[PDB]
Amino acid sequence: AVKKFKPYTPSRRFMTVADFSEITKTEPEKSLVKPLKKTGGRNNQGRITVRFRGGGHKRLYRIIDFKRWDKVGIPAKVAAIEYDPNRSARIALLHYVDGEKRYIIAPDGLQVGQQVVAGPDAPIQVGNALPLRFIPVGTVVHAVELEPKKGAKLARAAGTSAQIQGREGDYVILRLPSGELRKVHGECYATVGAVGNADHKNIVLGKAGRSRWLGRRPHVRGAAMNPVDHPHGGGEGRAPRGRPPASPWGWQTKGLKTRKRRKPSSRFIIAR
Amino acid sequence: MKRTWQPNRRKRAKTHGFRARMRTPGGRKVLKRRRQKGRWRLTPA
RNA sequence: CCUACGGGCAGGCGCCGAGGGUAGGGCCCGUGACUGGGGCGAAGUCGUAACAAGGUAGCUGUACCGGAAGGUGCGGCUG
RNA sequence: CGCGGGGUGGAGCAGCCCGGUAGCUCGUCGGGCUCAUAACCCGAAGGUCGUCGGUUCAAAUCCGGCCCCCGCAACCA
RNA sequence: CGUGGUUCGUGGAGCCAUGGGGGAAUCUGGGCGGACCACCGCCUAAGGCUAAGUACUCCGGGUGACCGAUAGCGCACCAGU
RNA sequence: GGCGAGCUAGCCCUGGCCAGGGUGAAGCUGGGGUGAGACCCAGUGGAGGCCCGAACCGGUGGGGGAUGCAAACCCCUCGGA
RNA sequence: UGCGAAUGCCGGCAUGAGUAACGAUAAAGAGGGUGAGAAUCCCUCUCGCCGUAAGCCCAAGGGUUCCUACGCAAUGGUCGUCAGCGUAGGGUUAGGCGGGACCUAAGGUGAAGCCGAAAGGCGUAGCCGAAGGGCAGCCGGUUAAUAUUCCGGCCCUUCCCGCAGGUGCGAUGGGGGGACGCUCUAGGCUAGGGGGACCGGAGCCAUGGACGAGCCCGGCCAGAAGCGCAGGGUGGGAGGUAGGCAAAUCCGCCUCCCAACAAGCUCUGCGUGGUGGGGAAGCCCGUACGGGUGACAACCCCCCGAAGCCAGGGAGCCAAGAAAAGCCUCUAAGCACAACCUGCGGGAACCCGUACCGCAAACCGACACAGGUGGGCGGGUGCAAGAGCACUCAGGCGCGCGGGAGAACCCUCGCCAAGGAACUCUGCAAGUUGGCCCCGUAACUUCGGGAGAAGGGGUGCUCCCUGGGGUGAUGAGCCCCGGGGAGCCGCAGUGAACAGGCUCUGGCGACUGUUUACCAAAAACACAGCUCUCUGCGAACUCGUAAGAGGAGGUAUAGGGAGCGACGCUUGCCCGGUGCCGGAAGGUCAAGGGGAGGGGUGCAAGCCCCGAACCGAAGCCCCGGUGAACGGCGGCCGUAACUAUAACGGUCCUAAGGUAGCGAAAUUCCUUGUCGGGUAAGUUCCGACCUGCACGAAAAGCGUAACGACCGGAGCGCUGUCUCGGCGAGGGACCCGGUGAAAUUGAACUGGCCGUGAAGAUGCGGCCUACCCGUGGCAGGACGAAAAGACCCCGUGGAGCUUUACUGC
RNA sequence: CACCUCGAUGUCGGCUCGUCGCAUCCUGGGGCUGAAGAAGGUCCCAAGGGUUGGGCUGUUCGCCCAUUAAAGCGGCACGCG
Ligand SMILES: [Mg+2]
Ligand SMILES: [Mg+2]
Ligand SMILES: [Mg+2]
Ligand SMILES: [Mg+2]
Ligand SMILES: [Mg+2]
Ligand SMILES: [Mg+2]
Ligand SMILES: [Mg+2]
Ligand SMILES: [Mg+2]
Ligand SMILES: [Mg+2]
Ligand SMILES: [Mg+2]
Ligand SMILES: [Mg+2]
Ligand SMILES: [Mg+2]
Ligand SMILES: [Mg+2]
Ligand SMILES: [Mg+2]
Ligand SMILES: [Mg+2]
Ligand SMILES: [Mg+2]
Ligand SMILES: [Mg+2]
Ligand SMILES: [Mg+2]
Ligand SMILES: [Mg+2]
Ligand SMILES: [Mg+2]
Ligand SMILES: [Mg+2]
Ligand SMILES: [Mg+2]
Ligand SMILES: [Mg+2]
Ligand SMILES: [Mg+2]
Ligand SMILES: [Mg+2]
Ligand SMILES: [Mg+2]
Ligand SMILES: [Mg+2]
Ligand SMILES: [Mg+2]
Ligand SMILES: [Mg+2]
Ligand SMILES: [Mg+2]
Ligand SMILES: [Mg+2]
Ligand SMILES: [Mg+2]
Ligand SMILES: [Mg+2]
Ligand SMILES: [Mg+2]
Ligand SMILES: [Mg+2]
Ligand SMILES: [Mg+2]
Ligand SMILES: [Mg+2]
Ligand SMILES: [Mg+2]
Ligand SMILES: [Mg+2]
Ligand SMILES: [Mg+2]
Ligand SMILES: [Mg+2]
Ligand SMILES: [Mg+2]
Ligand SMILES: [Mg+2]
Ligand SMILES: [Mg+2]
Ligand SMILES: [Mg+2]
Ligand SMILES: [Mg+2]
Ligand SMILES: [Mg+2]
Ligand SMILES: [Mg+2]
Ligand SMILES: [Mg+2]
Ligand SMILES: [Mg+2]
Ligand SMILES: [Mg+2]
Ligand SMILES: [Mg+2]
Ligand SMILES: [Mg+2]
Ligand SMILES: [Mg+2]
Ligand SMILES: [Mg+2]
Ligand SMILES: [Mg+2]
Ligand SMILES: [Mg+2]
Ligand SMILES: [Mg+2]
Ligand SMILES: [Mg+2]
Ligand SMILES: [Mg+2]
Ligand SMILES: [Mg+2]
Ligand SMILES: [Mg+2]
Ligand SMILES: [Mg+2]
Ligand SMILES: [Mg+2]
Ligand SMILES: [Mg+2]
Ligand SMILES: [Mg+2]
Ligand SMILES: [Mg+2]
Ligand SMILES: [Mg+2]
Ligand SMILES: [Mg+2]
Ligand SMILES: [Mg+2]
Ligand SMILES: [Mg+2]
Ligand SMILES: [Mg+2]
Ligand SMILES: [Mg+2]
Ligand SMILES: [Mg+2]
Ligand SMILES: [Mg+2]
Ligand SMILES: [Mg+2]
Ligand SMILES: [Mg+2]
Ligand SMILES: [Mg+2]
Ligand SMILES: [Mg+2]
Ligand SMILES: [Mg+2]
Ligand SMILES: [Mg+2]
Ligand SMILES: [Mg+2]
Ligand SMILES: [Mg+2]
Ligand SMILES: [Mg+2]
Ligand SMILES: [Mg+2]
Ligand SMILES: [Mg+2]
Ligand SMILES: [Mg+2]
Ligand SMILES: [Mg+2]
Ligand SMILES: [Mg+2]
Ligand SMILES: [Mg+2]
Ligand SMILES: [Mg+2]
Ligand SMILES: [Mg+2]
Ligand SMILES: [Mg+2]
Ligand SMILES: [Mg+2]
Ligand SMILES: [Mg+2]
Ligand SMILES: [Mg+2]
Ligand SMILES: [Mg+2]
Ligand SMILES: [Mg+2]
Ligand SMILES: [Mg+2]
Ligand SMILES: [Mg+2]
Ligand SMILES: [Mg+2]
Ligand SMILES: [Mg+2]
Ligand SMILES: [Mg+2]
Ligand SMILES: [Mg+2]
Ligand SMILES: [Mg+2]
Ligand SMILES: [Mg+2]
Ligand SMILES: [Mg+2]
Ligand SMILES: [Mg+2]
Ligand SMILES: [Mg+2]
Ligand SMILES: [Mg+2]
Ligand SMILES: [Mg+2]
Ligand SMILES: [Mg+2]
Ligand SMILES: [Mg+2]
Ligand SMILES: [Mg+2]
Ligand SMILES: [Mg+2]
Ligand SMILES: [Mg+2]
Ligand SMILES: [Mg+2]
Ligand SMILES: [Mg+2]
Ligand SMILES: [Mg+2]
Ligand SMILES: [Mg+2]
Ligand SMILES: [Mg+2]
Ligand SMILES: [Mg+2]
Ligand SMILES: [Mg+2]
Ligand SMILES: [Mg+2]
Ligand SMILES: [Mg+2]
Ligand SMILES: [Mg+2]
Ligand SMILES: [Mg+2]
Ligand SMILES: [Mg+2]
Ligand SMILES: [Mg+2]
Ligand SMILES: [Mg+2]
Ligand SMILES: [Mg+2]
Ligand SMILES: [Mg+2]
Ligand SMILES: [Mg+2]
Ligand SMILES: [Mg+2]
Ligand SMILES: [Mg+2]
Ligand SMILES: [Mg+2]
Ligand SMILES: [Mg+2]
Ligand SMILES: [Mg+2]
Ligand SMILES: [Mg+2]
Ligand SMILES: [Mg+2]
Ligand SMILES: [Mg+2]
Ligand SMILES: [Mg+2]
Ligand SMILES: [Mg+2]
Ligand SMILES: [Mg+2]
Ligand SMILES: [Mg+2]
Ligand SMILES: [Mg+2]
Ligand SMILES: [Mg+2]
Ligand SMILES: [Mg+2]
Ligand SMILES: [Mg+2]
Ligand SMILES: [Mg+2]
Ligand SMILES: [Mg+2]
Ligand SMILES: [Mg+2]
Ligand SMILES: [Mg+2]
Ligand SMILES: [Mg+2]
Ligand SMILES: [Mg+2]
Ligand SMILES: [Mg+2]
Ligand SMILES: [Mg+2]
Ligand SMILES: [Mg+2]
Ligand SMILES: [Mg+2]
Ligand SMILES: [Mg+2]
Ligand SMILES: [Mg+2]
Ligand SMILES: [Mg+2]
Ligand SMILES: [Mg+2]
Ligand SMILES: [Mg+2]
Ligand SMILES: [Mg+2]
Ligand SMILES: [Mg+2]
Ligand SMILES: [Mg+2]
Ligand SMILES: [Mg+2]
Ligand SMILES: [Mg+2]
Ligand SMILES: [Mg+2]
Ligand SMILES: [Mg+2]
Ligand SMILES: [Mg+2]
Ligand SMILES: [Mg+2]
Ligand SMILES: [Mg+2]
Ligand SMILES: [Mg+2]
Ligand SMILES: [Mg+2]
Ligand SMILES: [Mg+2]
Ligand SMILES: [Mg+2]
Ligand SMILES: [Mg+2]
Ligand SMILES: [Mg+2]
Ligand SMILES: [Mg+2]
Ligand SMILES: [Mg+2]
Ligand SMILES: [Mg+2]
Ligand SMILES: [Mg+2]
Ligand SMILES: [Mg+2]
Ligand SMILES: [Mg+2]
Ligand SMILES: [Mg+2]
Ligand SMILES: [Mg+2]
Ligand SMILES: [Mg+2]
Ligand SMILES: [Mg+2]
Ligand SMILES: [Mg+2]
Ligand SMILES: [Mg+2]
Ligand SMILES: [Mg+2]
Ligand SMILES: [Mg+2]
Ligand SMILES: [Mg+2]
Ligand SMILES: [Mg+2]
Ligand SMILES: [Mg+2]
Ligand SMILES: [Mg+2]
Ligand SMILES: [Mg+2]
Ligand SMILES: [Mg+2]
Ligand SMILES: [Mg+2]
Ligand SMILES: [Mg+2]
Ligand SMILES: [Mg+2]
Ligand SMILES: [Mg+2]
Ligand SMILES: [Mg+2]
Ligand SMILES: [Mg+2]
Ligand SMILES: [Mg+2]
Ligand SMILES: [Mg+2]
Ligand SMILES: [Mg+2]
Ligand SMILES: [Mg+2]
Ligand SMILES: [Mg+2]
Ligand SMILES: [Mg+2]
Ligand SMILES: [Mg+2]
Ligand SMILES: [Mg+2]
Ligand SMILES: [Mg+2]
Ligand SMILES: [Mg+2]
Ligand SMILES: [Mg+2]
Ligand SMILES: [Mg+2]
Ligand SMILES: [Mg+2]
Ligand SMILES: [Mg+2]
Ligand SMILES: [Mg+2]
Ligand SMILES: [Mg+2]
Ligand SMILES: [Mg+2]
Ligand SMILES: [Mg+2]
Ligand SMILES: [Mg+2]
Ligand SMILES: [Mg+2]
Ligand SMILES: [Mg+2]
Ligand SMILES: [Mg+2]
Ligand SMILES: [Mg+2]
Ligand SMILES: [Mg+2]
Ligand SMILES: [Mg+2]
Ligand SMILES: [Mg+2]
Ligand SMILES: [Mg+2]
Ligand SMILES: [Mg+2]
Ligand SMILES: [Mg+2]
Ligand SMILES: [Mg+2]
Ligand SMILES: [Mg+2]
Ligand SMILES: [Mg+2]
Ligand SMILES: [Mg+2]
Ligand SMILES: [Mg+2]
Ligand SMILES: [Mg+2]
Ligand SMILES: [Mg+2]
Ligand SMILES: [Mg+2]
Ligand SMILES: [Mg+2]
Ligand SMILES: [Mg+2]
Ligand SMILES: [Mg+2]
Ligand SMILES: [Mg+2]
Ligand SMILES: [Mg+2]
């Protein structure tokens, strides 16, 4: 769980790489069920609209299955576990008895060989998807839907998961990775287990280059600019903020809440 | 050292050519203007 | 050069070689602006920590804090 | 030389604006409690208000001059 | 209610237009005469067309107290070269 | 109101390039070690914004040039590779 | 309608001036020829320079520059008979090369559809889009000039028709395949190269020797099928089937049974192959280039050997590495006297490019410009290797002014006695060092480093003996790593060329990286990493009027914003003010509601206008919280049994009065503080003290190994830096022939002193000095040139930037 | 102070090259002395010539080391880009 290196170069001294033992025989990444070509692109129609992106290794997309109700009843065999560059979590290749193949975001524990399945039926065991209402209160789940039939959206990042805290009406109360207490419709599919590859949070990029491989170009502080182009640029030399800390566009960036208040979603939430 | 002019037949046509001029409303005016002035060449050769 | 000459001596070269030189290490001693605590010194300053529930039982390993003794936390010992 | 502030019992601070009244803590002195000291309690004394002028009926107070005190300023060069 | 137009810059601010809200009547119905009311008058909104008198000069011609090759059009000449 | 990313900056798609030498990570195999281990040793192995240095990319110090060979150049030197 | 001025405008001609220059210091010399004319054109001979080029081949760009004849006014930095120049004529040949009647990539365009005052913006399919995918030509000959294009030889593709043989044929649809990274790398080949005592070949014996296993030259290229050698790809059969938006017999999944190997099948590379073709030196021809002979040329062995080929080869690794068509399979309509598949035969096969330059005199730089320009080839020997360095092959060049001379001075070089940093802001500069092998190597450390630490020894040639490996048969030969021994020569053996000076000690930044294109490369930016904060997903945020899009085909181990900046030990107190966060109360508050009451006009019903109470958001007030939020973090006085100092005390104020650590510092004013160290001497440097004008904890505090073309201090080494200069070399300067600029310029017949003058006089006064005109030199003056001062002020001139300035959006 | 110069009179220090003044640092000649001698003190004459090398700092200056007959002051656009 996490590789170290001997300091045979600086930066290698602190550099740390993911363990890839979980990766069942793998390298080629299963054409057909994905990949699709993924359009590396750092702007919209012309203009940069997210700073400091671009470059970094080319990458093939894996079209994964964020709606398991797609094949209720039909069981599948876990054929493989493989590396997916487009996400922190790792993916499992599912061989359905239909002869259909699909990638699922691999949960912790999921071993190659297991049968897996989705539906109101379905044995509450890691890898299986069900509508939320039919899941035992207190069970930890992942890849949750937020509205019935709209595909999984919550708890998918490596290591994450939601907890089921109780039910009330057509909804059940989830505790999301953020710590928020959310009502979600009971018909929304989730899948038992936590996400897995939870040592992800413990890698140390080690050097600037590494950030670059991940498509992350250097980020420059407002402090290092001029008044023309940031609320923090100017002085002679070093200089405190001399105002409440701001973003390039003028807004405050320390505590100033930003969620739209009158959002209809408001009456389905209750936490941090 | 490397100067500013770096000739490239395709770029030139793609940028100043007749067809490119006819797409933009602004371009169509460049033609209108040159045609009215009596230019012998409405577009780079 | 000498013969008692298929030799000896002078003389030449080589080895090692006292030591001198260049360079880098190791141990010990002396000394140094300044700095750390320590001991000792008839009658200096500040408090009162301990000895009698020592007037907050005490001591204790650790940790933080405070002019100072010390105080507090955690656990321990009863002396 | 500039600008602002300040000088009041032995110490440190009020009162100066809005003229007529000098007030606070500490200290000092006398007496209590103690075997004694300190703490504590009861009493008390002590200042012309930096200085020299002027205004006023009257000046710590309002005005001007000198003397010090604190702080800021002294940039293009 | 919010604006534009008119000489009208919110003014006593009508008139004409209209983005928003409300929302009629058919001659005894409606609009206007500078807030508003009365009176007295003018005129018939929410469909459309309509010559001529008017503007201009790429073009043709006629004229000049207009230029005469550094002038006159940038070009009298193969110049928008 | 238009013209410009054929210079320059960033990004996107598709190709190309980096003489030669050095250092010798993990892993692996073996031996030792232990109750089992950690671990040690040898070989093997060939990692790295690792080392030296051409191409290539630079532009550090000095000299020259200054109506220049040059509206940024030349020589020596130097950085990355 | 009158010009002398406007750093006026257009034009012409002057001055500087026969002056600077004539564009890389790779270099020239003679003979012959041509011609009106020759250093400059042609030819020969000699000399020099490039050779990972300064040679050759592509791609861009250029667009007649190409070959030939005639020619020299201009262009050519001189000349010109010459030319890339003037005139004319000629020259570019493709089913197989490149591109198009193929494919898709970013992106572009865009039926449907969405949005926008108009213009127009978006957008699924589709279409366009290439140096990527797909796709059939190799060798040689020929022209003044084109050639994989013409030709010769051998070989191949598609399309149409027909014949035969085979099969359910049939697509834009289903499936497979195409199909993919980086580093390292095996086997076998090829290109390429070396050697040969072997094969072929004109000749050669000089100058002392050599007729010799001598010298010199050459010893190949292409090639179907078949055949070998080496590799790539691939399991076969059966049953079940609900998945691959219809249907599949195909693919997927399951079961069973046979191979598990490349066996077989298939594809590629290389060898061989019918035949075809090339074929040196030297000599002879005339060139302006080529042509004859050599020739019935020979045409073979050995060795080195790729980064290229077999190719979709193998291993490892993480950052996880296009698409679509061709192709194959599957079935659907449909058709199955169709159709498709195989073989053979006959016919058919279009458009564009093709000259020449292409690291450059033909491209980008106003120039025949010392700059810039992407891909491939790039031989030999030596040097550890190499594309490095020296010389050299093929090939190509001497750079389009020359001849002299031998000053100063300048540039680029070489050497220097004694000294050796005394130079200077500084060892700036230069020198020293320098490759390989061996011995050897400290503090400290994050255990990797520091290390090429430092400091040393070896280094050539000759003979003798000897180990191991590759290729061959184990063998010889050839090639490759060595080892031991005895000797030879010089001042010197990496004998030339390419090739670190070293150490000690501070500051800043952890580090590799990034930057002010053209005065700053840094202690600035970035960086892994730490913290705060926002964001539940139609996320926040960003772009846009919108649609839409980025975020992300991501989902809190994620994304945005901010500060800090590896790592180590740490990061204190203040929430009074400002920000942000929380607070269903209360205060205030707009439109609106509400209307108590009032007013205008009517005879009146009425019409019309004001208008209190009270009910009405956010915001603000108010109550709280919050420090890796903006920020802030005290004054006077006294006191100890020498003195001094003050652990202690009094009092005033605050939201709280600066903790650790550090400190004359990238911070210290006084200041060269004081003391110690270094030095003969130290305003700097190092250590320390603390009186911190005016350090102090994520605008982080204090340290830290390694790292640095950063900045400081010291020493050793070595020196022309210096005492202090000297000599020498070459390119200029100078003279002669050719060509011939420039800024500047009121006109000039343009001297010194002491005065005077708008206060610094060639130009005025007095006196002094002084025949007329040049050339080489120096730079004191002409308030010398250049630029309508950038500093300063002024203008109710401008512009970028800020904020609790104003007012808006 | 603001008179020439803002359609430009380049600014400290060093280097180089000097030239001039004398109110003389040394050497020469003097008077006086509280001048025994030697050595000084002070004033007068005198500008011919001479007036060192180093450490520190950008420094001028100054401090210091080692010498010296002496380690002189000033002007020349604080002489001289
Ligand atoms: Mg666009
Ligand atoms: Mg992390
Ligand atoms: Mg940053
Ligand atoms: Mg900046
Ligand atoms: Mg901008
Ligand atoms: Mg701003
Ligand atoms: Mg700021
Ligand atoms: Mg600052
Ligand atoms: Mg370049
Ligand atoms: Mg051009
Ligand atoms: Mg140009
Ligand atoms: Mg092109
Ligand atoms: Mg139109
Ligand atoms: Mg025409
Ligand atoms: Mg020793
Ligand atoms: Mg001591
Ligand atoms: Mg002591
Ligand atoms: Mg006690
Ligand atoms: Mg106690
Ligand atoms: Mg007690
Ligand atoms: Mg006790
Ligand atoms: Mg304790
Ligand atoms: Mg303490
Ligand atoms: Mg205290
Ligand atoms: Mg306890
Ligand atoms: Mg007092
Ligand atoms: Mg009063
Ligand atoms: Mg009292
Ligand atoms: Mg008393
Ligand atoms: Mg007074
Ligand atoms: Mg008085
Ligand atoms: Mg200023
Ligand atoms: Mg109006
Ligand atoms: Mg008004
Ligand atoms: Mg108006
Ligand atoms: Mg009316
Ligand atoms: Mg309306
Ligand atoms: Mg009516
Ligand atoms: Mg009317
Ligand atoms: Mg009317
Ligand atoms: Mg009508
Ligand atoms: Mg009408
Ligand atoms: Mg009409
Ligand atoms: Mg008219
Ligand atoms: Mg006309
Ligand atoms: Mg006339
Ligand atoms: Mg004319
Ligand atoms: Mg004219
Ligand atoms: Mg005329
Ligand atoms: Mg006209
Ligand atoms: Mg004209
Ligand atoms: Mg014409
Ligand atoms: Mg560009
Ligand atoms: Mg290359
Ligand atoms: Mg590579
Ligand atoms: Mg290597
Ligand atoms: Mg073992
Ligand atoms: Mg090894
Ligand atoms: Mg190993
Ligand atoms: Mg090895
Ligand atoms: Mg490297
Ligand atoms: Mg390096
Ligand atoms: Mg280096
Ligand atoms: Mg290097
Ligand atoms: Mg340079
Ligand atoms: Mg620079
Ligand atoms: Mg220079
Ligand atoms: Mg220079
Ligand atoms: Mg180098
Ligand atoms: Mg280099
Ligand atoms: Mg005139
Ligand atoms: Mg005049
Ligand atoms: Mg002259
Ligand atoms: Mg001359
Ligand atoms: Mg000349
Ligand atoms: Mg020459
Ligand atoms: Mg020639
Ligand atoms: Mg010739
Ligand atoms: Mg072309
Ligand atoms: Mg021509
Ligand atoms: Mg020609
Ligand atoms: Mg001719
Ligand atoms: Mg001519
Ligand atoms: Mg000529
Ligand atoms: Mg020329
Ligand atoms: Mg002739
Ligand atoms: Mg011609
Ligand atoms: Mg070709
Ligand atoms: Mg083609
Ligand atoms: Mg056709
Ligand atoms: Mg096409
Ligand atoms: Mg297409
Ligand atoms: Mg439209
Ligand atoms: Mg569009
Ligand atoms: Mg599109
Ligand atoms: Mg291609
Ligand atoms: Mg391919
Ligand atoms: Mg082709
Ligand atoms: Mg040929
Ligand atoms: Mg040719
Ligand atoms: Mg042919
Ligand atoms: Mg048939
Ligand atoms: Mg059928
Ligand atoms: Mg397909
Ligand atoms: Mg190989
Ligand atoms: Mg060959
Ligand atoms: Mg060969
Ligand atoms: Mg022979
Ligand atoms: Mg013969
Ligand atoms: Mg002879
Ligand atoms: Mg013979
Ligand atoms: Mg031979
Ligand atoms: Mg041979
Ligand atoms: Mg060959
Ligand atoms: Mg062959
Ligand atoms: Mg099978
Ligand atoms: Mg099947
Ligand atoms: Mg189906
Ligand atoms: Mg089959
Ligand atoms: Mg095989
Ligand atoms: Mg072959
Ligand atoms: Mg064959
Ligand atoms: Mg033959
Ligand atoms: Mg033949
Ligand atoms: Mg021949
Ligand atoms: Mg000819
Ligand atoms: Mg492979
Ligand atoms: Mg298609
Ligand atoms: Mg079929
Ligand atoms: Mg045929
Ligand atoms: Mg051609
Ligand atoms: Mg050609
Ligand atoms: Mg060529
Ligand atoms: Mg070049
Ligand atoms: Mg080049
Ligand atoms: Mg090239
Ligand atoms: Mg060439
Ligand atoms: Mg040429
Ligand atoms: Mg030339
Ligand atoms: Mg050139
Ligand atoms: Mg050119
Ligand atoms: Mg260059
Ligand atoms: Mg080669
Ligand atoms: Mg070579
Ligand atoms: Mg040799
Ligand atoms: Mg070498
Ligand atoms: Mg070379
Ligand atoms: Mg040659
Ligand atoms: Mg020549
Ligand atoms: Mg030349
Ligand atoms: Mg030499
Ligand atoms: Mg010397
Ligand atoms: Mg010597
Ligand atoms: Mg020495
Ligand atoms: Mg000196
Ligand atoms: Mg010195
Ligand atoms: Mg310096
Ligand atoms: Mg230094
Ligand atoms: Mg140097
Ligand atoms: Mg030498
Ligand atoms: Mg050197
Ligand atoms: Mg060693
Ligand atoms: Mg080491
Ligand atoms: Mg060190
Ligand atoms: Mg060494
Ligand atoms: Mg050595
Ligand atoms: Mg020798
Ligand atoms: Mg062998
Ligand atoms: Mg071999
Ligand atoms: Mg052998
Ligand atoms: Mg030997
Ligand atoms: Mg020797
Ligand atoms: Mg070196
Ligand atoms: Mg320090
Ligand atoms: Mg750095
Ligand atoms: Mg760069
Ligand atoms: Mg750069
Ligand atoms: Mg720059
Ligand atoms: Mg600039
Ligand atoms: Mg989106
Ligand atoms: Mg997306
Ligand atoms: Mg964040
Ligand atoms: Mg920073
Ligand atoms: Mg820092
Ligand atoms: Mg703090
Ligand atoms: Mg406190
Ligand atoms: Mg606060
Ligand atoms: Mg608060
Ligand atoms: Mg607050
Ligand atoms: Mg609030
Ligand atoms: Mg309220
Ligand atoms: Mg109201
Ligand atoms: Mg109302
Ligand atoms: Mg009424
Ligand atoms: Mg209210
Ligand atoms: Mg407030
Ligand atoms: Mg309360
Ligand atoms: Mg005392
Ligand atoms: Mg005593
Ligand atoms: Mg006493
Ligand atoms: Mg105290
Ligand atoms: Mg402080
Ligand atoms: Mg402190
Ligand atoms: Mg300390
Ligand atoms: Mg100091
Ligand atoms: Mg400071
Ligand atoms: Mg000393
Ligand atoms: Mg000292
Ligand atoms: Mg300094
Ligand atoms: Mg001060
Ligand atoms: Mg600071
Ligand atoms: Mg601070
Ligand atoms: Mg802070
Ligand atoms: Mg520090
Ligand atoms: Mg660096
Ligand atoms: Mg540096
Ligand atoms: Mg020194
Ligand atoms: Mg010299
Ligand atoms: Mg010479
Ligand atoms: Mg001449
Ligand atoms: Mg004269
Ligand atoms: Mg005068
Ligand atoms: Mg006169
Ligand atoms: Mg005169
Ligand atoms: Mg004369
Ligand atoms: Mg002269
Ligand atoms: Mg002069
Ligand atoms: Mg001169
Ligand atoms: Mg001037
Ligand atoms: Mg001016
Ligand atoms: Mg203004
Ligand atoms: Mg004046
Ligand atoms: Mg005046
Ligand atoms: Mg002037
Ligand atoms: Mg005198
Ligand atoms: Mg005197
Ligand atoms: Mg005397
Ligand atoms: Mg005397
Ligand atoms: Mg005497
Ligand atoms: Mg110095
Ligand atoms: Mg002096
Ligand atoms: Mg001084
Ligand atoms: Mg002087
Ligand atoms: Mg002065
Ligand atoms: Mg002076
Ligand atoms: Mg001066
Ligand atoms: Mg200068
Ligand atoms: Mg100067």
